[PDB]
Amino acid sequence: SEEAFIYEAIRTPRGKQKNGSLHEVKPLSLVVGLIDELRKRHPDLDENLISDVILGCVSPVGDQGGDIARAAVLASGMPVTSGGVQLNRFCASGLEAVNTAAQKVRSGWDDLVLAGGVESMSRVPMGSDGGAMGLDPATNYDVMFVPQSIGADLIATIEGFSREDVDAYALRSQQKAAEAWSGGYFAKSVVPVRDQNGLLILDHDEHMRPDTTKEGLAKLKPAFEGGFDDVALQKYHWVEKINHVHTGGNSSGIVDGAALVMIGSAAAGKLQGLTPRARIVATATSGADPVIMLTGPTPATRKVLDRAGLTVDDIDLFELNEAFASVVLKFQKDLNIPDEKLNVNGGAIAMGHPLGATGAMILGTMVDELERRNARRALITLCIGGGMGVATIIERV
Amino acid sequence: MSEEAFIYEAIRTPRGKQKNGSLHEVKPLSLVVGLIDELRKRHPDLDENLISDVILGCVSPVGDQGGDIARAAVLASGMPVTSGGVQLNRFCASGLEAVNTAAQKVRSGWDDLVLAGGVESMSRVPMGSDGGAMGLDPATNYDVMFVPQSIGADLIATIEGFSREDVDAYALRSQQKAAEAWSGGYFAKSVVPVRDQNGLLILDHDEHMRPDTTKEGLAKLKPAGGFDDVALQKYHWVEKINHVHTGGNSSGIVDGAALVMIGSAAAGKLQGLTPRARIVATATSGADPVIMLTGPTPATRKVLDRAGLTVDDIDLFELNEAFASVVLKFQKDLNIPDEKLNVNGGAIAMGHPLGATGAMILGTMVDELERRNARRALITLCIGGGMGVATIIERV
Amino acid sequence: GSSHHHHMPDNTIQWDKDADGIVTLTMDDPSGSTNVMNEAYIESMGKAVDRLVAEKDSITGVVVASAKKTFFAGGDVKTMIQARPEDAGDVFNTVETIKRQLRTLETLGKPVVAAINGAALGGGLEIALACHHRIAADVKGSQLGLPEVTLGLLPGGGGVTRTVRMFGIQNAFVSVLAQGTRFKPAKAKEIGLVDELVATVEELVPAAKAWIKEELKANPDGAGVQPWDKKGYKMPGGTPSSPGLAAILPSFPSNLRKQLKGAPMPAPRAILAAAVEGAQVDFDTASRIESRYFASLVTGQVAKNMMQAFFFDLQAINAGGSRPEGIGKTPIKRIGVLGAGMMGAGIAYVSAKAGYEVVLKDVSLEAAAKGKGYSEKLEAKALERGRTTQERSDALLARITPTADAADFKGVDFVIEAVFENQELKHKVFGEIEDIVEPNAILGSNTSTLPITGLATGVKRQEDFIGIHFFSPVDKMPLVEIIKGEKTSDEALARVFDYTLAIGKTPIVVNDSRGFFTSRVIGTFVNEALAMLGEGVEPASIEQAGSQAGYPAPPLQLSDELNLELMHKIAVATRKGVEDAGGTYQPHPAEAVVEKMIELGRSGRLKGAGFYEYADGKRSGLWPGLRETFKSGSSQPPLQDMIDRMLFAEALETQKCLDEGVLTSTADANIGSIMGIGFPPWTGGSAQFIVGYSGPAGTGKAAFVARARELAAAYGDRFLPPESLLS
Ligand SMILES: O=S(=O)(O)c1ccc(Cl)cc1
Ligand SMILES: O=S(=O)(O)c1ccc(Cl)cc1
Ligand SMILES: O=S(=O)(O)c1ccc(Cl)cc1
Repeated sequence: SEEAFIYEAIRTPRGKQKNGSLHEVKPLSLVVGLIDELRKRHPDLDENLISDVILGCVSPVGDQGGDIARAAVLASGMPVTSGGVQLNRFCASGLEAVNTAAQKVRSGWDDLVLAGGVESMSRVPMGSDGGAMGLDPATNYDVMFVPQSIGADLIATIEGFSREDVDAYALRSQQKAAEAWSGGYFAKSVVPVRDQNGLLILDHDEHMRPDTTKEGLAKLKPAFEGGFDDVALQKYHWVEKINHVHTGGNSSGIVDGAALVMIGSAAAGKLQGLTPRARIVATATSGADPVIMLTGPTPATRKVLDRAGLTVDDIDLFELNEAFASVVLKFQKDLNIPDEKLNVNGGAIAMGHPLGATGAMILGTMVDELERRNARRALITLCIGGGMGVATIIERV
Repeated sequence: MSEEAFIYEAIRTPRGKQKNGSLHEVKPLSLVVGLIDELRKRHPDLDENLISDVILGCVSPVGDQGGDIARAAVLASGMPVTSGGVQLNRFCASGLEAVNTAAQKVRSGWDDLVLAGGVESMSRVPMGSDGGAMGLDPATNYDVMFVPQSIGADLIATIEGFSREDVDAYALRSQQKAAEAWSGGYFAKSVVPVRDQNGLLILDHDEHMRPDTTKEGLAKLKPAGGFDDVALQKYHWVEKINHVHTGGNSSGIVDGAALVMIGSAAAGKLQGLTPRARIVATATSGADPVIMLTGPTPATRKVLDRAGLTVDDIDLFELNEAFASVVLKFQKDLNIPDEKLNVNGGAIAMGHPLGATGAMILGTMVDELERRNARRALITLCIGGGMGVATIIERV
Repeated sequence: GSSHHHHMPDNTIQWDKDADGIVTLTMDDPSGSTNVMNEAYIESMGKAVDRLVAEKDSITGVVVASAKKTFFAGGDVKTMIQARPEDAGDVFNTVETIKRQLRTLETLGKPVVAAINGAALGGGLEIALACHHRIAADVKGSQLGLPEVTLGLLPGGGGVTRTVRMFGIQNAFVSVLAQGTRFKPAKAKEIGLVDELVATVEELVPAAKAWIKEELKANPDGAGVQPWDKKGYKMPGGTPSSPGLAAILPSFPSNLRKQLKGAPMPAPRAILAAAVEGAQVDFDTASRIESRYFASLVTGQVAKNMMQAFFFDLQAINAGGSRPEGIGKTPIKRIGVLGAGMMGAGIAYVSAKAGYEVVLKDVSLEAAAKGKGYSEKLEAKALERGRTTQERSDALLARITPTADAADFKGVDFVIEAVFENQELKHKVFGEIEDIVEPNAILGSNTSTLPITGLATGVKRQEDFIGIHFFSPVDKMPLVEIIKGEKTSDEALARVFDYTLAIGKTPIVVNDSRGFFTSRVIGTFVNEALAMLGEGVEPASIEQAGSQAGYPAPPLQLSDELNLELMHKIAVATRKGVEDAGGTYQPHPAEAVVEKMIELGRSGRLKGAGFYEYADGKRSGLWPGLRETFKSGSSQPPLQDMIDRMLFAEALETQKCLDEGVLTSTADANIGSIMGIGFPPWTGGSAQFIVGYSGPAGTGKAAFVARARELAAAYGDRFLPPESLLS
């Protein structure tokens, strides 16, 4: 019935892990800053019309526990009726929050919804919450648990992606992220983080290494080198040995960050004088084998295209999370994606992958790039741990 | 808003108590897997590939309940790897929010068939295990004026004027109506007994129940610094908070899980599923965070307003018995007839497994509507922080 | 009700209360030589525990002793092997009653000491672990451990729960539980399993009561209290919620899966789960969890497979099931080994290690010395790691005498030939020593295929000629295949049988047929893999199927060890063994693959190139040209089909050997296949695999046949079951 429109999509800069700028900042303070920025953009916004606040958080413990969304509603002084709910679908929590927000708008039982994610990995490292598939031997032994990093090396081993092949893509992401910053693409969407006195804490993505050379990427050591290698090959028996191609320079960065997206119906936006920037065309979820794990995007992207009656040639921009270099190359190989349509402003390898917020970050990144290019459609998708996948198609308005 | 969302199955485990409980030795993942294995047992020829998501509520997603307990449930139960799995946390209403989110996913037309429910093994992962921002940030705790849910319930009883006898009277009522519901076999086909890997029985009944409860015994209990002073700093017109709430008139700390199967008319007809109820409307609202528990009053009005119905049109009301004063306030504000409110007992007698309570009391009404052959029922829960969630179901 | 009794048997425990009030529970089961956890024991300990609680006011301490040579070891295996899935309730309540007795004895409020006089294995060690102090007599033969895992079970009498509470999850699993390691009393005290030692069994009870007296004096409040029953107890290595352990904890199921290579052994998986889930809760809840996993294993089929092979079948072999009746013992004074290859050198080592005098002959004194260097380098490894003394190693090597003169075989009464596999060569080697050795000397041959009856014609005393088949490495392989030629006397069998036990190995008696049983059956295993390689299956999937089936060595890797040129010789020998016998041969599909590799100069590791590649001697990766040679990848059958094909081929060929009279018992077939060619222990043997087959079809011999026919339809008629397996 209804249609879901994106009116605002902002995010914090991504501060790195070691000696990072956002380490002193609580993850709640990151989300509050984005709420305070949305107020600046629309001071006469009736926050009573905001019926829910949905935040993704993969490690929802410590500073990120106790429904961090609800704490963002109370600490920011938003109306107590504005809801507040945390969810965790691993690496897609940020996008699943946006998709769930849109599906609540289309159902006619929600008017205007905030969505996004937060993940201070320097304060709450991944795995802090525990988990059954890791810390329970009965189910770990049965589901053949293997970390995401080894499934990425297996993808490169099967698909024949050399160490040079993945490092060649890592340089591409580093270059295209520096160009996007220098070109001013992120200026209106990256809200710098400040303290309680207004002093600047961070204004740029720290994890970027823009002076990266292909010779320096080859100096790095395969960092992801238990019995997970043997556990993986027990499932993929036709593979003899796993070529560990991924290093810290061609894998996603471990950073802190947060993202927010305002989603509502055309009536809700017209009621508050908001200009829609994009429209959620369709969503979809689907995955693949949990051992290789990171092959979930391909069926989910195919499904979201069949649902909206579109094909690859109808999409102007593709945006897949750069969790690992081989994942994107495998994705580009399957759907035959043009090289200039894929992660055009860099990705997680350069700027970082704050688990809970990455889905909403790359989502807003495509909204800002469709408008800058005056293009029509964009597809966002991410690989997920445990073998899942989510995909979303947006249309510029 | 197009696709109608129907409830095809809605089961739950028995609620095992906290101290020397029968479910203390059972990992909360096994409680959910047991319910998944029951749904398969009831529909052996169901193409599980049609199931697109599994949404589970969990208020303490840490330890045995971390790492997307819903995803582990899909993988541990051997469900299709495409069936997804996501954990959400909206405090007490997480179980019902997981159902509403599932129903809203079906209404959006981008999902066909979804499992929705909750899990909470409070004897293994106690409340507060996940920490929280409003406890580890004294600046935030100081600003939001944090008050535990219990003191807010005492404050509600102080304002509305519910005596220690008034709340213990409802506690006796819930205990009685719960024991009658079990004796009548109302829960016979909806409470799936927990069993071990050898098929041996672990639990087949809500063991937190005290069916021989008496008025005198409740009056012998004792009620369970700073938080009182903090609450009165917001509610400055109150002199002293009357502490009426004890362990006998409050919700029970238990272990349990629930599962509800929600899908479209096409998904049910394609798999040969008989729809048992229909989701009519949902709504989210709330109230003051210090009183913390007056949230279900504006949530019930907004869901009735959205369905075009009034209080007179609802046959059964099901409000979570988090605290006795919360129910008595909810009854008084809307004049809910005493024979329409939690007619099969509630959390005071049977327990309150946080992440699963919403999906439990929802399935309780799906079964009671068919038994009485009634049409409409309303399910709502108060939430920590001052929120509220409500849902209306119609029998099919 | 909930009690110390279950649901007529004799008494097992003698009761004695002294003047000081120390009760001595002396276990002395009158229905056997060893204290065994049976229905009689449970009822006996139940009465004693009830009495300890009744007379608590006049009891100051408890001592648990035994009147046998052993403390306590084993259970009623005749009963547990008959437990069905419907019996899971009885199995659960039995171990729960057992642990309820120990838990009461443990929380008695007074110290309990275990006077371990002898072997305290499994259930026996589980009793001592319930005590607050363990004292062991440092005597020969004494061992301590929890070897339930080697029978497909787990320590369900508090063994898993207590060892975790004492050592932590990682140490208790890796060192004690996962492999059921048996410890000598010295190593037992060293790792913390025993608290102190004594030199003789007589000092135990006096020292046990002395410790009780001193404990009540020095530590009054802490008396009779275990570490985990005290406030502020800290589990070693931390709990699963402890951040230090929670970081490495996900690697425990994967490291375990790496060591088992994916084999379907459910016992170590259950032990690890019960260990972790037990450390997450209290002691009582942990033991109840331990019971549910124990009931899971006992009702399983694998536990029956291993209890059949590693208890009943192995004891029937050691009792003399295949040793002829009536024949008596004959000594062995001087062993003469012809040949100093890896077989001859290992044979000389395992014999001298048993205390036998060895004469190691070869055609040159240089070669016989190189053969003895095998024993020297083996003792060097054993001295660097410190498992023997400098003096016992000198006496061992001094018992080996290298030589090249056939006159040094004078005074030899036990001859073991290990020359090349050729009949006329063996005729000459035996012909020039048979008159030099004693007139009663055993003339044994170490041949793998050539029939013994033919080799025996080279000597005059053919009734003393016999096949003594070893396996390399001889110092580690535990089986000796004794082949009975049609002239070999029953006395010759018994002497080789007793010699096999004397050197610490397990024997099987086999009647003389070409290929014998081990070499013939392992050939069908190797040939199935080479057939799969020719069919176009990926080589990595083949080696995976072997390792995941439970085999110690993958089939293609073993095919390089066995040398592919030898496989060609065996195929030729089996062809003319029935072609020149009046019929035609059915060439196995592997024969073409063997010859293609031989044509390409890749005959195996000995050549330096085979299915794998070898650099610096060590194997290093599959040959890259292998995939292009055999069109690998064109055929992608299910992995369970590859696994079942290799297992079924050996199982069916084993059935042939029983039908042909090659083997005389299934116990020899099972243990022979397990210890001789490395058949997976979870199967319980290639003969037990038939009756214990469990797949999608079901469980039983009829399920095996139905699965064998399913393989026969899609892969070849060699999988068609024999008539003996039908109705
Ligand atoms: O009392 S019974 O259940 O017969 C029983 C006794 C001993 C063992 Cl090891 C197993 C069962
Ligand atoms: O039900 S029985 O088969 O007698 C049995 C009971 C307990 C054990 Cl430990 C083993 C067997
Ligand atoms: O302690 S063991 O020797 O592994 C053992 C335990 C139980 C039985 Cl039934 C037999 C033997």
